[PDB]
Amino acid sequence: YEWGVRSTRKSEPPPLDRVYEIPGLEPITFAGKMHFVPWLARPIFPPWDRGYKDPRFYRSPPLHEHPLYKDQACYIFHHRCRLLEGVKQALWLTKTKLIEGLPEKVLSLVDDPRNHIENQDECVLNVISHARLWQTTEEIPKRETYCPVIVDNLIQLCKSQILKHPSLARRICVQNSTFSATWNRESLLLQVRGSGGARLSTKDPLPTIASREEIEATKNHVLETFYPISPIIDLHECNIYDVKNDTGFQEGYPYPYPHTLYLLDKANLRPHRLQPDQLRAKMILFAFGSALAQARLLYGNDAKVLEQPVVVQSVGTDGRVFHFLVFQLNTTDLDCNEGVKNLAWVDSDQLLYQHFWCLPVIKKRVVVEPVGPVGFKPETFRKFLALYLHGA
Amino acid sequence: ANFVSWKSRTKYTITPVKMRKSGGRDHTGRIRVHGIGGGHKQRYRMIDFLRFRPEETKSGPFEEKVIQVRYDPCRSADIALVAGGSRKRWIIATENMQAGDTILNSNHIGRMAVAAREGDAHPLGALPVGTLINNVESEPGRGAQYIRAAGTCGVLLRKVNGTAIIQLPSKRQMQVLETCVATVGRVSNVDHNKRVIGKAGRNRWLGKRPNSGRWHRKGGWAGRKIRPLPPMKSYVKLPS
Amino acid sequence: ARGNEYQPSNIKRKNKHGWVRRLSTPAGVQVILRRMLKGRKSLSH
Amino acid sequence: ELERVMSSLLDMGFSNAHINELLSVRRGASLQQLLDIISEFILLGLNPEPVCVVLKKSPQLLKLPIMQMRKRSSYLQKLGLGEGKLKRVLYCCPEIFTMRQQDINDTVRLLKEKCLFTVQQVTKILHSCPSVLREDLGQLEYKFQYAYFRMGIKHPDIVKSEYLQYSLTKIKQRHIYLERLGRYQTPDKKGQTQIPNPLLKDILRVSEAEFLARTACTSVEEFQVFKKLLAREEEESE
RNA sequence: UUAAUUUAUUAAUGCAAACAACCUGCAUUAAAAAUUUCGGUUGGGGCG
RNA sequence: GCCUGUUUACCAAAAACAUCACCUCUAGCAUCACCAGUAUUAGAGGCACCGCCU
RNA sequence: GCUACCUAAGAACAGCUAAAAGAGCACACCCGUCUAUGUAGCAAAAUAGUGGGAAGAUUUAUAGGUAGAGGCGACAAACCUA
Ligand SMILES: [Mg+2]
Ligand SMILES: [Mg+2]
Ligand SMILES: [Mg+2]
Ligand SMILES: [Mg+2]
Ligand SMILES: [Mg+2]
Ligand SMILES: [Mg+2]
Ligand SMILES: [Mg+2]
Ligand SMILES: [Mg+2]
Ligand SMILES: [Mg+2]
Repeated sequence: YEWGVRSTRKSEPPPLDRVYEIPGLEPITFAGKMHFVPWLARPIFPPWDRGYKDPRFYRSPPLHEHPLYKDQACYIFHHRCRLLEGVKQALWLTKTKLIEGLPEKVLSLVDDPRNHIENQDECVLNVISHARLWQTTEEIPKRETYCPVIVDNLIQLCKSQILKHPSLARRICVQNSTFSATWNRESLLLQVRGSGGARLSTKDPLPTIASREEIEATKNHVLETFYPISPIIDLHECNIYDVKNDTGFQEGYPYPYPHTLYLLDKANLRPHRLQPDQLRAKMILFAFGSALAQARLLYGNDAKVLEQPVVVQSVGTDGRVFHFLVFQLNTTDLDCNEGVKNLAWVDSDQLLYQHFWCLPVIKKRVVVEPVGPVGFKPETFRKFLALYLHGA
Repeated sequence: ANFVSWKSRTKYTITPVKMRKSGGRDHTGRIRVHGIGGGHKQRYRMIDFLRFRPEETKSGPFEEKVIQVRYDPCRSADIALVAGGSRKRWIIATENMQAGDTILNSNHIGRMAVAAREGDAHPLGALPVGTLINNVESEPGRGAQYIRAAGTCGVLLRKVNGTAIIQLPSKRQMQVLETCVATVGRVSNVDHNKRVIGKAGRNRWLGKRPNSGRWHRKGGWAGRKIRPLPPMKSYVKLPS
Repeated sequence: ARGNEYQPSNIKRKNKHGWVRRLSTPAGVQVILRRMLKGRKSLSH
Repeated sequence: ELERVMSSLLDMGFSNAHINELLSVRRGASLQQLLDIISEFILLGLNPEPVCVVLKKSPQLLKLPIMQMRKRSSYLQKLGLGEGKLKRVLYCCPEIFTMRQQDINDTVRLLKEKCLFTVQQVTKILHSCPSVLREDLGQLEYKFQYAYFRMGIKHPDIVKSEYLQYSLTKIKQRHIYLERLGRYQTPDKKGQTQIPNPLLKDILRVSEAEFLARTACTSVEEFQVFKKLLAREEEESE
């Protein structure tokens, strides 16, 4: 079955006048008249050259002629790619071993109550209420508005800890930063072009979480595979691409080391929003991409086991549900499935609050649920603060 | 009228396509089919009825993972998003197809009969006689056209030479080259018969509208009548 | 109840009786030609 | 080759005895043609031993072109004559595969259009008595209209009791006798009669003896005289 | 409408024509139609 | 009359039309309706939800 | 540009009762049961009260489409600019 019905397909041009089939004579066309007439032959116009040149009337050359066109087809993961297998596919692509829960090294940074924010719950509740109810004159703010607001206000609340932690002065949250990292996986060359937003950069690299012994123990772990789904599925197969490793910044940039990638799924529509598993996969891929760009910038473009692993964190949220990730890139030798493997600690589906009532539900003239968040969980904010404080 | 068919998309896709209702109207704008109009807005999911469609630069039998089984507004059967290699496609789901199941699409006519597992597609030559089938092609590579509605199942009645006799759900025999592919099992949504519309409003939701003057010929509907022969004219309307 | 059959809209007026629609068919061209022959100040609507 | 043909006939359900019988039956018919013909017959749902019997009775079938044989088989399948239905058809009238497509089609079209028989009824008629195909048009229409208008019979009864199988001469001989005797009455415009009419099985299916003893209650001599009189009447009318 | 007249047009077949499809001509049968009519006497109508 | 609905704009809102339900008839199939459908489908006609006794 | 049906993309539907309803009462809104007024009238079909529906087979704005032996018709020979 062929798609596209004939009536919609472009109409076939009318048959050429028989006068054109007679070798010796020049047909008399309405070309001289400069307008159509039905009783004269239709001219054969030579193709027009000066057309597709003006900037506002430009036609791009065929993809084959573009400077970066390559016969070998790369598989790019961009911000709007949704992995079918999700976390498993991301782990295979990045040669990563998954560890449930955040590492104790970062989780201990908030165990002591000194790091606990004064009026922490009050401030977080005010942040949630402002994002979800008080943000606008409109009664119910949309996700496109309350997800960035909740993230930024939480980041400010964490940054308020500069009192206890002067090391927090050596960091800055940049927006619209874009990184690109290419690497091979079983003769398949994969690129990640991470655009996202809210890259938390620090002047100092994050300390490694996994020790040499754990990194070596990753050798025994077998990289889970899925069949018949190829790991390439849902990745943009593109022949136009650049193999350069771009960290997103010019050389000499202060705060060169990525600290946390804040990915937010703020689409108002559920189909336009990532599933939680696909969001975790995107977090894995973006953290791996930033770490790999850093590694290629620092230790050169050589496939090898990293003596100093690169650690990149990421927080992926939909405004209510958060996912926390710490990714340790400890190898740039990705092509083989064997050897030491990168490792990611993920804490999944940490919901800051169960639900938010913008309107007071009234049954039989009785207020059942008051306006505000329900099922608020300070533990998720503790984890968020721990991730922010890591490295300080 | 300025009617252009909505079926203009040329490239297969998984995304539901916005389909325009017709109201039973031709491209001329006149009613051609009565009783159609309105109903819930629908999106069309392009079904790949050629189950043995090996991916680009690939060949041979291939397996596919059932990502999900979904209700289809445009069919009695429910459909299945199924993914193989690096592609995803919509196929017609069989009765017991589940998410996470594995499906085989083969062009191999084995000398022995292949074990017929529900949901997989084999050439009709490879199936045992008496197996229930659906999504049957008429010609090799044409694409499934027969036994596609919910709960339907043809029977592989016979296989002789390179020709197989299939019993269509209308209990009519059909001859097809044994190289034509069909999938094993009955189509899903087997309870489609038992659904009760309940009220006229549900049919109106389904897009069926009450329509009269369905014939447009002079005098409207007129049942066929036997025209008596001249010898028999004397007995047509004998009085009591 | 009746009498207000005219519910004006310039889009409909131009699309139904305008110069372009009149010229779009040979019959409408003859409409314009008849109006021109009669000397109508307004050829189309 | 004979090897391939023998292997195929070992398949398809045929036993060596019937295979040898058919091979002997071959009247200069190539093994390829015989294999194709038998394949088409079993495609039509016919069992190996009825295939053997039919080919024995009518060897002319093996001479049919394979294209024509396939076209006729497809047409019969469309008409619904297949599986066990085709068996008694190929016994009562084995020439259907030799009849003209136009003849079969016009018989079916007369049955459906000018006689208002459902598709199922047409299949039932063809299955029960293929002599309808031999019977010429016009005569068939006259028989049907005799059953419908003059006799007051309906399509379900005409199909149930194989009225079209019986000859028009016999039908008239018995019906006119009954009507003139007053034991049979044409239904009125309302479709009713003063006395219930005898059944078509009692009229046509039975023999002359019981027909004149139970339905007519008259004498065989009187019936013979009436038959001769009716023959004269028909000859004079035509 | 079982009033009269047609079948131009479609749909089937058939025969020629072009070498199966497609198409032309001529026929036949239908479908769909088209055109046309409504004598006189007897309170009216039925049957006359 | 099953029901909610529809109708003679401007004398009829109904028992009429429709309607779920059921029955009958026709159709084995692709790129402009039916339908990007395939007999649990589609088209047409009848009847009247349903339930029981024969 | 009315009306009938359809297409595309919109919009409206308080409150109470009930709980995912071609649900109940009842606004907006749609209609037009009955009565009265009016009858060259305010009106070439209106007014007042009463009444039916009022989350649906609902109502409705916009643009488009189907054309006269044709269209459209939940058939009233209804409607297609009084
Ligand atoms: Mg209007
Ligand atoms: Mg009623
Ligand atoms: Mg009502
Ligand atoms: Mg009225
Ligand atoms: Mg009224
Ligand atoms: Mg309400
Ligand atoms: Mg209601
Ligand atoms: Mg209506
Ligand atoms: Mg009526």
